[PDB]
Amino acid sequence: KRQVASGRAYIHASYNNTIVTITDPDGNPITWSSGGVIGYKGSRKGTPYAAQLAALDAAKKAMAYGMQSVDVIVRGTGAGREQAIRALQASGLQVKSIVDDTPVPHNGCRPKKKFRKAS
Amino acid sequence: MRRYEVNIVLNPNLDQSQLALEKEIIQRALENYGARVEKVEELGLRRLAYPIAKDPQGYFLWYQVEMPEDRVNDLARELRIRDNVRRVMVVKSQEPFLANA
Amino acid sequence: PITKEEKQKVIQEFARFPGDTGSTEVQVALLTLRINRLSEHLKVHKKDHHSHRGLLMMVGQRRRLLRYLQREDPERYRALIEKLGIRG
Amino acid sequence: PSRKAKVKATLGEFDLRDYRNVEVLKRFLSETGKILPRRRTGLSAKEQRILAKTIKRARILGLLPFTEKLVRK
RNA sequence: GUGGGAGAGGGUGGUGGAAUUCCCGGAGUAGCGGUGAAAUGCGCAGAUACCGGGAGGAACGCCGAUGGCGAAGGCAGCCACCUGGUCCACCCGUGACGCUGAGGCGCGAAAGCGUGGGGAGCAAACCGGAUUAGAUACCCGGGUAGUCCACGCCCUAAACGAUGCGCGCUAGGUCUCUGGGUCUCCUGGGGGCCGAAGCUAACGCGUUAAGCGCGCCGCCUGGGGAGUACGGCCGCAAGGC
Ligand SMILES: NC[C@@H]1O[C@H](O[C@H]2[C@@H](O)[C@H](O[C@@H]3[C@@H](O)[C@H](N)C[C@H](N)[C@H]3O[C@H]3O[C@H](CO)[C@@H](O)[C@H](O)[C@H]3N)O[C@@H]2CO)[C@H](N)[C@@H](O)[C@@H]1O
Ligand SMILES: NC[C@@H]1O[C@H](O[C@H]2[C@@H](O)[C@H](O[C@@H]3[C@@H](O)[C@H](N)C[C@H](N)[C@H]3O[C@H]3O[C@H](CO)[C@@H](O)[C@H](O)[C@H]3N)O[C@@H]2CO)[C@H](N)[C@@H](O)[C@@H]1O
Ligand SMILES: [K+]
Ligand SMILES: [K+]
Ligand SMILES: [Mg+2]
Ligand SMILES: [Mg+2]
Ligand SMILES: [Mg+2]
Ligand SMILES: [Mg+2]
Ligand SMILES: [Mg+2]
Ligand SMILES: [Mg+2]
Ligand SMILES: [Mg+2]
Ligand SMILES: [Mg+2]
Ligand SMILES: [Mg+2]
Ligand SMILES: [Mg+2]
Ligand SMILES: [Mg+2]
Ligand SMILES: [Mg+2]
Ligand SMILES: [Mg+2]
Ligand SMILES: [Mg+2]
Ligand SMILES: [Mg+2]
Ligand SMILES: [Mg+2]
Ligand SMILES: [Mg+2]
Ligand SMILES: [Mg+2]
Ligand SMILES: [Mg+2]
Ligand SMILES: [Mg+2]
Ligand SMILES: [Mg+2]
Ligand SMILES: [Mg+2]
Ligand SMILES: [Mg+2]
Ligand SMILES: [Mg+2]
Ligand SMILES: [Mg+2]
Ligand SMILES: [Mg+2]
Ligand SMILES: [Mg+2]
Ligand SMILES: [Mg+2]
Ligand SMILES: [Mg+2]
Ligand SMILES: [Mg+2]
Ligand SMILES: [Mg+2]
Ligand SMILES: [Mg+2]
Repeated sequence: KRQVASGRAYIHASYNNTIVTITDPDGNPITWSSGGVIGYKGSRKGTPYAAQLAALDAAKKAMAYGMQSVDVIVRGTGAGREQAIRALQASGLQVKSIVDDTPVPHNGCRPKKKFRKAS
Repeated sequence: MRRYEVNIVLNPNLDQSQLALEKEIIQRALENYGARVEKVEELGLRRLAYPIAKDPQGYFLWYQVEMPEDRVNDLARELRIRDNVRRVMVVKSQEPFLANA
Repeated sequence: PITKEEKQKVIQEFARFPGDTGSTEVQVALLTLRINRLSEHLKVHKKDHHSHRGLLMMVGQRRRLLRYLQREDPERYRALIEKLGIRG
Repeated sequence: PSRKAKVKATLGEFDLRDYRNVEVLKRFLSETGKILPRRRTGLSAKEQRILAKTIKRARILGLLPFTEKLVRK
């Protein structure tokens, strides 16, 4: 128990899953949720629907902390990124801003063969 | 003897004494390496696009000098010795290139 | 590198007559300047190959010019070599 | 692509070689810290080539950013 | 020679930020990861997701191009030093000093070798999960040499434009990089595209010839046997010629 009421919401979305971390404005996590936090186990975690349920679960557990308004930060390309966004907008948390923080190297590190033909 | 521009970014948190000290040391190095100071622009505390040594701001100094080439690199190294010196960039001077002129 | 005054100094040194820029003596003198400087550079920087090709080309040019001089006026050749201290 | 307006066309006379001038150089970067392509900046090959080095110098001086966050997505 | 220019040409030192991994701290909890679907794997000794700090290695996003530089291999953050080549203008100097080039000498991607450092990510071999009739493979989880630096070897290739080098001659059009000029246009050096004449078995080439010519070098002479055997030279070896 905190009583924060305003915070950040991080949507980390890859092709295999979506995980959502609601935090206080200092960045420290309050609650988190994912495809697997809900019933889903296999590839189904990567589903947009899974992202919806995850976003909603994170938002619910967050509103238990008395959270009202959040700022959304998005990382990574994958399905259910925009679905997580939309679910957060429909969540009952006022969404202030949305931002794409997705990490990219400046030609830094050699990829796995699967990600190659690039660097 | 070639013409260069020394850029120096310093710690914004320096008061009068420490700052005047840093400037005196800088000019003592410029002297010791044979650099002659032509024109000086002190811009001062300005915002940065990214933090430098944890600080959101920096104290900017600009010198235009004439010094021997062989010593240049060495001089820069000396300027980097100081703890309160954030950045040193020595650029070989060039004539302006105008667009829409 | 080679500045203007250095270059002028060597040109007016080997010039056959006042105003002589491109005579064989001056050319060999200039080439010798560049060659000694570049060889000095390659004393260090032994891993710079690309410059070394330059050295090769310069040396070739000089040897060709000198060969022409030897062919034409053997005395002027002898004098030039003695002066610059080449071959050997 | 490059569908709005002409970065060089609306602008004054300026030294392309000046790294310390932030207010003018900002205009050549996108929402992110990225250097705008020619099709935007409206510059020429030589001009662009100079602009790049100027901007990079400024970045190292801490005057311009390297990368930035995208907003309202 | 004088004056002016563009350039990831090369060598040395310095230096910047992003990302990955690891370590420390905070907050937080039931999974993360991965695939066609999964499983191995990792996680209650607290992972994944988030923030703060630190360490290290390697590579330089945007600019970036249908672009530039180099003899070729090849060259890309930024700064300074050292250094090679090249283009243009002036028409100033020397006065055929030229071209080619068997041998020689040097350079020569990757992998590979030697000594010593280094080691984040990736990864032959290998160890596992899966798939399959089987799966020695493709897919997934790990992972050593190696990939990195210094010095010394190796000398290969679809080392490709599959097009030796130099010079002269033979319509134009069009885009582009870089100079100069009387600057809508003219003139020079690069890089592309369409095409006169002409050439070509055809495909195509066509002032960046594969056209018309001259000079010099290298090479070919049905396929397999075979880049093998023998010999010689080179190499620590692999192996090369
Ligand atoms: N910036 C210096 C450069 O050094 C080069 O070679 C040097 C660099 O490769 C390297 O310098 C340091 C090294 O001392 C130290 N042990 C580790 C450090 N990471 C290295 O620096 C470098 O490492 C590699 C090089 O491939 C890069 O990936 C990395 O970005 C760079 N920082 O080690 C070499 C000897 O100092 C070249 N001489 C030239 O590019 C340039 O001068
Ligand atoms: N070449 C390296 C790069 O050179 C650029 O600048 C280079 C070019 O702008 C400039 O070219 C000049 C040319 O302007 C001038 N009109 C004639 C001169 N011969 C050329 O210089 C050339 O020849 C000389 C030998 O004589 C070499 O030492 C030099 O490397 C080579 N560029 O020479 C400079 C040095 O090579 C970059 N500014 C520099 O940062 C970088 O090192
Ligand atoms: K065709
Ligand atoms: K032997
Ligand atoms: Mg999944
Ligand atoms: Mg690369
Ligand atoms: Mg590449
Ligand atoms: Mg270069
Ligand atoms: Mg921790
Ligand atoms: Mg417990
Ligand atoms: Mg543990
Ligand atoms: Mg380590
Ligand atoms: Mg690109
Ligand atoms: Mg190539
Ligand atoms: Mg004349
Ligand atoms: Mg005469
Ligand atoms: Mg030969
Ligand atoms: Mg090799
Ligand atoms: Mg290698
Ligand atoms: Mg080794
Ligand atoms: Mg791996
Ligand atoms: Mg594998
Ligand atoms: Mg070994
Ligand atoms: Mg070993
Ligand atoms: Mg080596
Ligand atoms: Mg090819
Ligand atoms: Mg070609
Ligand atoms: Mg061609
Ligand atoms: Mg042309
Ligand atoms: Mg042209
Ligand atoms: Mg025809
Ligand atoms: Mg054609
Ligand atoms: Mg043959
Ligand atoms: Mg036969
Ligand atoms: Mg037969
Ligand atoms: Mg063989």
